[PDB]
Amino acid sequence: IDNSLNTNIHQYHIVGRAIPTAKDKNPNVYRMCIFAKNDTNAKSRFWYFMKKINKLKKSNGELLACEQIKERFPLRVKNYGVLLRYDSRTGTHNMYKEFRDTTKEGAIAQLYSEMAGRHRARASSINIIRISEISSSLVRRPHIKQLLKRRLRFPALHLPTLQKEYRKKFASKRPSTYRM
Amino acid sequence: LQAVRLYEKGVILGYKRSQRNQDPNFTLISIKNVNTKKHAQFYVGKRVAYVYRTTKHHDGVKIKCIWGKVCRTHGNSGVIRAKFKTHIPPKAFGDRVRILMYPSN
Amino acid sequence: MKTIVSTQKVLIPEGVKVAINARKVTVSGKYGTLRRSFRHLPIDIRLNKLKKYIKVVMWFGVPDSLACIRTVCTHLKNMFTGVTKKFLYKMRLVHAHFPINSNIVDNNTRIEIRNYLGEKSVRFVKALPGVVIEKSPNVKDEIYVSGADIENVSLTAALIHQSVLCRNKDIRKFLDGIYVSEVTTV
Amino acid sequence: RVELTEEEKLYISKKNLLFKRFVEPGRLCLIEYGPYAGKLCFIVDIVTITRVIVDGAFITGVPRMVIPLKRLKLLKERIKINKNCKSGFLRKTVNSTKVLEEFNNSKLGKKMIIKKKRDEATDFERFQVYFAKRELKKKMTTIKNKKN
Amino acid sequence: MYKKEYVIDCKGHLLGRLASLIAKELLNGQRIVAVRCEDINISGSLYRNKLKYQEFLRLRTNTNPKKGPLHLREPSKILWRCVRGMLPHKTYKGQLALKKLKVCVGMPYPYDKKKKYVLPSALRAFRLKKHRRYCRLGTLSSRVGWNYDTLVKKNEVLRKQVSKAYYKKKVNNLNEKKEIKTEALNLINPEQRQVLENFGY
RNA sequence: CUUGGAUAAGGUGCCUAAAUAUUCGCUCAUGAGAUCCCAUAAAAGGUGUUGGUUCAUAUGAACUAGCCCUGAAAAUGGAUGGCGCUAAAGCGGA
Ligand SMILES: [Mg+2]
Ligand SMILES: [Mg+2]
Ligand SMILES: [Mg+2]
Ligand SMILES: [Mg+2]
Ligand SMILES: [Mg+2]
Ligand SMILES: [Mg+2]
Repeated sequence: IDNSLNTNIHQYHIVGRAIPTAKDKNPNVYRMCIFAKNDTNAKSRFWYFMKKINKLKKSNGELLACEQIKERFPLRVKNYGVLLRYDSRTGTHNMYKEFRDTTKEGAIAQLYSEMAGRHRARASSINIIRISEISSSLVRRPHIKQLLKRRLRFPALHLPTLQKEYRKKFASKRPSTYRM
Repeated sequence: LQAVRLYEKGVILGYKRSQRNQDPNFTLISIKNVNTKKHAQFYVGKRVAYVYRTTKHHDGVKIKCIWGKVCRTHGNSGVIRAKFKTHIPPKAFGDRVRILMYPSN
Repeated sequence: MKTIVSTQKVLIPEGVKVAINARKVTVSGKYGTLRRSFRHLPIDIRLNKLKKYIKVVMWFGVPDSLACIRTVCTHLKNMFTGVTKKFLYKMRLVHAHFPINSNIVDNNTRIEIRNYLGEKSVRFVKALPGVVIEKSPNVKDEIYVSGADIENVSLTAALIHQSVLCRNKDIRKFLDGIYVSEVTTV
Repeated sequence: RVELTEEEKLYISKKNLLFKRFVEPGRLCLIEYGPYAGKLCFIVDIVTITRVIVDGAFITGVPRMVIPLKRLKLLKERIKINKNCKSGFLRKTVNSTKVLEEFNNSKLGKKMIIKKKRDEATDFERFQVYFAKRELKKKMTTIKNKKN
Repeated sequence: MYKKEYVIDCKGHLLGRLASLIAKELLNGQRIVAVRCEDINISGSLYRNKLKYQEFLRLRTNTNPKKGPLHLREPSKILWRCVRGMLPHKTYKGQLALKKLKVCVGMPYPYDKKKKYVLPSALRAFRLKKHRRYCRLGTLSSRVGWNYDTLVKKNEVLRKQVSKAYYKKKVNNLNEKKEIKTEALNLINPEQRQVLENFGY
């Protein structure tokens, strides 16, 4: 409802096969789950992987479905773990990371930001393997363990964030950051 | 205690320009209590008066006025674009104008 | 990563009066009063007078910042020890051929050093505020420097040592000087 | 156990800590930036260090939603709510505790309400206020004159 | 910016942020008077900023140093120069804008009895994280030959004493007026009292 | 040759029209950094700090790559275009 807070990532489910021939008249069928900005990009990634892994090119194949999976409990908090593969300036590596969110694409949005911030890796050099959900007894990264104690409390130490019309330039008393 | 006001105060900034070009058909105005784009839209039809003084008498008097209109906003902070009947001279770029309230709604 | 909470607890000894208001500390005892300020590192500290134990706690912090908690705790322990039992640094002055002569003046301040490697000149050092210089009653060539503040006493002990450094000879063979030989309490 | 005497007791109620107003299920949180600005809510859940789930039951005009923590202003009041409550139980609790109406009696709530009242005044009402002040001035100035 | 004059005290403000907000006000047309310029802050270590001033000191017209960069070193003339570099001071209009700024060290008479304003969008407390290093302008300018840091401090002590006495008398006056106000509310017709109470006056 | 509307390339701290906008990470430099052509920098190093992989009962290791640092010396006084900027007005994203 507030568009200043939205990401543009959604999840899709695509099914496709090869055009039947005489040497092969009932070919294999394939499915994937892709995160993208819209359905057209999801189809583009699907055909890219069809070519890289199997011997399918879009020109001699056909598409069977495009679904756009939605999420079931968008206000319950889950734990997620992600498996990656990306290219550096001098080689290629693969990684495992963990996030906390209320949606899978919400976690993928965080992942792209973090991989850009920490390693200067562009979206064009990242392949995503196997997003899933993980139980709280099998979490590994310390920064997620901190968030699942019994009675979690802490003070709020951030500076104020105010509307533009109350953001006045000549004050008459210098303000305070304490705010108890 | 006399001479009621009935207008909001304003200050005339320069022309509508870019870096290195001028376009003097429009002029930019600042309104005193208005500092968001959405509050500037409130004034988008009112008449604008620019009053100044001379040294000789012209029609018995030493005051004359140039009339204008409020046409649109200028983006995120409450500046407005105004159009006048003649072009405002450049020797006025910090002077005072009256944003009237005549065409009342 | 940022940790949520972090704490450490420091007991208070018997004959000590403590006060902390805005990260500013004062402690008192038999041998004087010590002041110290800590308004350069983000902490909120908590003093329980009914029992012992000042406590230091830091909210969201990184490894670089989290390393300052034990530092403050050790400083607090040091100034507790200071007011009840004074610090003591013992020093020995050593020579090969020319004996060194010391003389203490001005109410047990301001030692005077003569005949270092046979020089006919005179060298002076002046004690930091709250320090006293006096010579041992037991052994031949020892000095006592002492009193209530580890920082000032150690700095006086180092100032005396830097005053008789040897110029351009081989310092592995020419070993004359004044050296710190024991750190203890009174 | 052995319990705590009155001595220790009030002594606990005398340590005024530097930090009050923790984030937890039940805090009040006036909202400061965004489309829901100037409204009240409650923390029901925290996602990360920076993100929080916030909910103002159907009493206030805010739905259940995720929000960046830096847009909020913690208040003095807290309700003691349960493990994983939903909006329905929260409405019952806030109704039976009377917390919103005693925020209205505090220093900030009174001035917020008075500002609201002042904003929808009419022209005749503004004249009435001006007239009342003009009347009060005369009594001020006669009492002051009688004093000296 | 619809006032005859604004008085700012610069204690606790960052030099660049404050200088950028003064210059636009001057260009739009507004007299500005800045006081206590010796308390301005900068956002590096003191040694690092002294190195920068040393670099500024060694550039001069080779053939005749009477011309060329003039190395002003009073803490208020430094703010004057930093503001001058954010204006088009080589046109007539931009030279008019520069003449509308007045800078002082300490707080001389006409302004010790005025109202001072601050700019929160440039305060050190709100802009600079607490483990970063910063310096004070008066110390830096004394390190490069200004020589009046002690005298202004001595003057400010007396100014603050006089201000304290003034504040005492003012608080007494407000109390003595509040009691008169609360007594006179009972001498008014009920309608005026009710309308005053409804709007919280 | 003109009147009005809405853009491209590129920009929105001041010079200078338009964000001291919002939302995530990283970085402290006693010669920081700041985007085509474009106006120089390497081998070799770091017990600076941040992520990741593989071995050994909660410590010891070995590797890997982001920002920062050493390597880094010229002649009139000078140049991210200037001021300046470190809860960025820097670098990678939305
Ligand atoms: Mg030699
Ligand atoms: Mg046109
Ligand atoms: Mg502008
Ligand atoms: Mg080893
Ligand atoms: Mg440039
Ligand atoms: Mg710029």
